[PDB]
Amino acid sequence: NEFELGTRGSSRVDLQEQRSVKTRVSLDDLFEQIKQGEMKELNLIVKADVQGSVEALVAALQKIDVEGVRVKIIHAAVGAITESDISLATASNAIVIGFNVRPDANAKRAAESEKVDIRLHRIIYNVIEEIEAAM
Repeated sequence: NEFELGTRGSSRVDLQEQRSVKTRVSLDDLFEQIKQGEMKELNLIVKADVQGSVEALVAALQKIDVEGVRVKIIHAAVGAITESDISLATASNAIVIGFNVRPDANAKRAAESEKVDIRLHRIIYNVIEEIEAAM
């Protein structure tokens, strides 16, 4: 509706700040501040049956200082996935990437009961179609 449409005598004066007036404000938006948790920081443990396979990977992993996605190693060892090492996995959130090494039957259990699944022997796990009883 609006009662009395007339002249807005606001631009008849000098134009400075507090132009809105009453509902005026300089800085009202408080800062949340930035926080790099986007890409996350990826931690892992390297294990292989060849010691210098671990070291070679670690040497590439420790030099990861690239801005954005940080990936770093927490532990390296020449061995397969052992129960004791899994406890590091859930500790530093570093998962164990084993190169065809594989775990103990209890470690494989421990891993999962420790919130950390281990990945190894990733030649091919044929999850694509069970070709039998299939048509």
